Amino acid sequence: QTPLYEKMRDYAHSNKVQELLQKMTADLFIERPADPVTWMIKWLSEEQKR
Amino acid sequence: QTPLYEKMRDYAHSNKVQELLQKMTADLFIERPADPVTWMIKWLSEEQKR
Amino acid sequence: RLVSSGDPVMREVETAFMPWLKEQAIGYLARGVVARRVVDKLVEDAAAA
Amino acid sequence: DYYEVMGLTRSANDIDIRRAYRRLALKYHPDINKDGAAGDEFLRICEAYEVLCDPKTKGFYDLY
Repeated sequence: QTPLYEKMRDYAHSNKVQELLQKMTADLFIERPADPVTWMIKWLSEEQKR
Repeated sequence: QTPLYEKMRDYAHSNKVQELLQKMTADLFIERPADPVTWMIKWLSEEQKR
Repeated sequence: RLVSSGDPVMREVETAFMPWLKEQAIGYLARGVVARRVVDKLVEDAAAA
Repeated sequence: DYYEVMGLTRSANDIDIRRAYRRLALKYHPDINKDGAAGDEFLRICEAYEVLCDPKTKGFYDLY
């Protein structure tokens, strides 16, 4: 519970990153690519365009 | 029901995806960027080489 | 996992404070050396007297 | 989870668990339900009721 740990928890539990992670993992467990490294790249590229 | 969950549990609790996601999240928390999506694009780009 | 590997904020600041203690010790040792030299000069003058 | 597989909610009573297991394990038993996606379902039904029919294990699971 050092100020770093608390700061990390605040960032980890923030809205942006947590909803983005939830969305990405849901989509990834839908499509189920046998090479998630590249599918993540294309998915994030198309998301960033908006 | 069991079949829909099992198809996703078997995928997500397999090594490639899980220890990709854990390292990605760890580095994301360490870096603390303003906009996570382009940072994940970058990280996946220079991790695709490995 | 991230807290297992890595820091207690206290020891890191205490280690940062240590250089100052070392410098003060060096200064005190220099003072002692000066005192010893003064005593030697005093002994020489005592023999002359 | 051990709860959603039975269909119950986190605040289910004891009679609630009895009834849920009753219907779900008379719908998926191998001798009654001939075949389908009923292999894992029956096993998780049995495991969930076994975990949730004993207060010590039930509470230890509920906290963790």
